[PDB]
Amino acid sequence: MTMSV
Amino acid sequence: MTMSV
Amino acid sequence: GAMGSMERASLIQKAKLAEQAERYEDMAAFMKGAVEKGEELSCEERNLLSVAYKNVVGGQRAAWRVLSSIEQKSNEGSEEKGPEVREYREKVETELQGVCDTVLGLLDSHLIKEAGDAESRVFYLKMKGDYYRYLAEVATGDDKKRIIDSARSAYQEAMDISKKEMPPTNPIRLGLALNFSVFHYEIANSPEEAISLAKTTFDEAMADLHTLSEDSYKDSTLIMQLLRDNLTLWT
Amino acid sequence: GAMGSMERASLIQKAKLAEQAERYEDMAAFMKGAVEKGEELSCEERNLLSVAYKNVVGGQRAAWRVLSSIEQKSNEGSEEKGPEVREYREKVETELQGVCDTVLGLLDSHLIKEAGDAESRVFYLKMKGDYYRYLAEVATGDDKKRIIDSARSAYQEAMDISKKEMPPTNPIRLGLALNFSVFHYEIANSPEEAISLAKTTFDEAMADLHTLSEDSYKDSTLIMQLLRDNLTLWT
Ligand SMILES: C=CC(C)(C)OC[C@H]1O[C@H](O[C@@H]2C3=C([C@H](C)COC(C)=O)C[C@H](O)[C@]3(C)/C=C3/[C@@H](COC)CC[C@H]3[C@@H](C)[C@H]2O)[C@H](O)[C@@H](OC(C)=O)[C@@H]1O
Ligand SMILES: C=CC(C)(C)OC[C@H]1O[C@H](O[C@@H]2C3=C([C@H](C)COC(C)=O)C[C@H](O)[C@]3(C)/C=C3/[C@@H](COC)CC[C@H]3[C@@H](C)[C@H]2O)[C@H](O)[C@@H](OC(C)=O)[C@@H]1O
Ligand SMILES: [Cl-]
Ligand SMILES: [Cl-]
Ligand SMILES: [Mg+2]
Ligand SMILES: [Mg+2]
Ligand SMILES: [Mg+2]
Ligand SMILES: [Mg+2]
Repeated sequence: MTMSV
Repeated sequence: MTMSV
Repeated sequence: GAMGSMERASLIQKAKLAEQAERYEDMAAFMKGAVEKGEELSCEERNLLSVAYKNVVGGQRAAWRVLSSIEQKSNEGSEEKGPEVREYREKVETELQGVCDTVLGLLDSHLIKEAGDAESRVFYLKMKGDYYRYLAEVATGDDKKRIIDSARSAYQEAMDISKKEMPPTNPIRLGLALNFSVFHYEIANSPEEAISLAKTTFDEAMADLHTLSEDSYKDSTLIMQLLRDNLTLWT
Repeated sequence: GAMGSMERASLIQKAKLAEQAERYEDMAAFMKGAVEKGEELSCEERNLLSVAYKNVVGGQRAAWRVLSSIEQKSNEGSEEKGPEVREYREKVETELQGVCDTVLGLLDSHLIKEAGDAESRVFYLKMKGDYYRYLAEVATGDDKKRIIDSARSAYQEAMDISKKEMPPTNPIRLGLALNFSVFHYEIANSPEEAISLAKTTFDEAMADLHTLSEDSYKDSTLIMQLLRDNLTLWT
């Protein structure tokens, strides 16, 4: 899973 | 936790 | 209604899409549209209806409980923060009550009246008990006792039917009994009744498992585990 | 707006209540009302705004992805099921786009223009990049390339500011860089740029941890871990 914030 | 359905 | 122009089959199809996407508010709107076509729901369609509103109202209840706890603490050495907590709790509460009213209206127009097979009739009466129970959970005025009795009356009619018409391991019969026991424990101030009902329900289903096909009753086993969980918490 | 009659302080208070109750749609409405009072947001208030819409649009995106996957499969030996999947995907998509438009409008009226301190200016430009990125994720027509460039342009201005005005371990600077690297990887077809940015960002923050007080940078550490996670997935 590519994560962002 | 009291459970219902 | 906004779903009046959509085909019944398309509403059912889109309710299943909404379920896969966990868009339960949409799911509930599609199934409300489907009910309002005026035809009875099949076994699978009843499940879509109940799951949708169960999840919508489930989130509202959880949020109402958070807010009501904050409100309670604010009325204990607690600083006066003004009207905002009560206002926002009332906002969530009024929305919850509107969903319960919508569900109860659908059951009254015309799911319950037109249901002849025991499974569907018990199913819809269970739902009626549930959504009156949710109204009771937040009721504090003159109507509380009336709302409680409306839930009892619905649950009791469902119970009488399920014992005459359904086997003890029927999942709808089991789930009705689970929720009626929850009603007794949390709403009607009757923990001993709740415990007796959960125990006889669990015991009578255990004694009937021998009649059932393997892998055909996963839902009944789940509910029997919920009965066992409640009994462990209550005793 | 429907929040025009409510005091600014009450909107902020109710946004924090909605956060505790995980009612993010309400939280977003309260913070939109607060912005529209016309005063700048404090550091804590900016966080309430971003968290609210991040969660609203986050759910819409997840649901859009479920539906678009079902739609893609339907266009592979797949039976024609009619227009319902496209219709429902478009419904969710249009609602998503409306939330992104609302956020972008707020930033344009008038959060970005009135922000002078670097932290707030980078914060709002990051948000602008994010919500143009979400529009890009669903764009398929003539405007896709324009939407992509609007996100890039916003992220790039934020980046230029953050490198001139903020230390390498600043959480907003780190989170901007994380999301710009995600933009490069998932939107702009530039995985090598994404990887280079995540690596230099992580490395330069590591080298600056020695200047920081213990327990004062838990958010920076979390983001550095997200940079490390992406790099592990990408390499
Ligand atoms: C939303 C519909 C989907 C997810 C497709 O189906 C929900 C479920 O629908 C059926 O299960 C029902 C059902 C539940 C089962 C206990 C779940 O079973 C398992 C193993 O997951 C939970 C659901 O809410 C639902 C529809 C609710 C009721 C409840 C409604 O009262 C008005 C009474 C008891 C229970 C009955 C109706 C269950 O039969 C099925 O028998 C379940 O399939 C299996 C393997 O048991 C399926 O998960
Ligand atoms: C919704 C508000 C609440 C829950 C009260 O605060 C959210 C969080 O707000 C701050 O953290 C911010 C923040 C995030 C942190 C990385 C979370 O940190 C931890 C350890 O939980 C996630 C949030 O979404 C938020 C507000 C978002 C941004 C992001 C916004 O871009 C426009 C850029 C990076 C990040 C910055 C702003 C973080 O500083 C705080 O520094 C966090 O506190 C700690 C212990 O780190 C707190 O959890
Ligand atoms: Cl309110
Ligand atoms: Cl639709
Ligand atoms: Mg027709
Ligand atoms: Mg009230
Ligand atoms: Mg004022
Ligand atoms: Mg579209």
